[PDB]
Amino acid sequence: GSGEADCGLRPLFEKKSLEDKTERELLESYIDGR
Amino acid sequence: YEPIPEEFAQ
Amino acid sequence: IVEGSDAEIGMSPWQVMLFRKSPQELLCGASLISDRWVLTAAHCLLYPPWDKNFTENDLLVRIGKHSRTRYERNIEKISMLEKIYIHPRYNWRENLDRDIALMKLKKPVAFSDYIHPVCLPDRETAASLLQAGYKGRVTGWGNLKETGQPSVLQVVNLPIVERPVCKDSTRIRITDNMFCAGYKPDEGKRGDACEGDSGGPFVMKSPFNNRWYQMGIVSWGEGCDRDGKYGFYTHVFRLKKWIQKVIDQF
Ligand SMILES: N=C(N)c1ccc(CNC(=O)C2(NC(=O)[C@@H](CC3CCCCC3)NCC(=O)O)CCCC2)cn1
Repeated sequence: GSGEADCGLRPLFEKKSLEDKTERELLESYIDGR
Repeated sequence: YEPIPEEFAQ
Repeated sequence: IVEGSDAEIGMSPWQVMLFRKSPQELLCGASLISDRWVLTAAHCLLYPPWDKNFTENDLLVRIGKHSRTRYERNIEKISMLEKIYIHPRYNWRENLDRDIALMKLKKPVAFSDYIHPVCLPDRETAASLLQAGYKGRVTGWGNLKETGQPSVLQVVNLPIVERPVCKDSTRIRITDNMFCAGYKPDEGKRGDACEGDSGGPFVMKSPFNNRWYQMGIVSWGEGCDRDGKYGFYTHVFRLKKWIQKVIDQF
């Protein structure tokens, strides 16, 4: 949508369902922790 | 910095 | 980047390096938001206090990089600028309010495994993620200490800070088009952006659709990674309308 289809989806990660070393620290903070 | 090729200097 | 670590290959396919033609040196970070536009901080191109006023034919854009000083043949792509656009109300005189600029590339760039665009936020995404405590990621080839450089692209994850705390940490008048981030002195961890990271992207991964969105741009700070001090970023969503404007006009 607001940002062409495909934007934000990295070829070497999201596109192959692979996580990078620290992206989880980010998602875990989206509720209460930090 | 390593020099970049000339064809890119416009 | 201070107290960060080496980014892994293809970790930030939208990271852009603003490169000076003469002398050949690093200028700023920036980001790819489409195949023809890169976003950056206005102070990277214009800042009268230091006589800095760059034009299109003064710089080069290097996309798909990892190494800071090597010409990564076959991987990185070098593009020329067709036109630069500074926000008409960019305030370099007082507090760097509206520190933002758009750059139109001479030719559309071809995407790859190392070159891909980041997403721009919408009202909903910004409202969900732009909250105190929520961490974001900054990347750049900037300095590692306030007062050597990195060999490879650096990256840190920092938490967004409450507006009040941001205001009480500086004498600089803070506006709505800004937001600060960093760990507090008692939080144990640390890290921050620094000289040379300017223009770089502050991104967050949406837990709703799995995409990465650029919420901020590395704008300014007082020193680098000092206790009680935080890095400030240009609030991308607040300036989103100026962005769309510039894009459909040119
Ligand atoms: N998160 C950080 N710690 C951080 C530090 C440095 C930078 C890069 N940008 C700069 O250095 C610029 N200057 C600065 O940050 C200034 C503070 C500015 C506040 C707004 C009005 C002008 C002065 N601090 C220098 C320092 O005390 O060092 C130069 C032109 C304007 C920005 C980006 N982020």
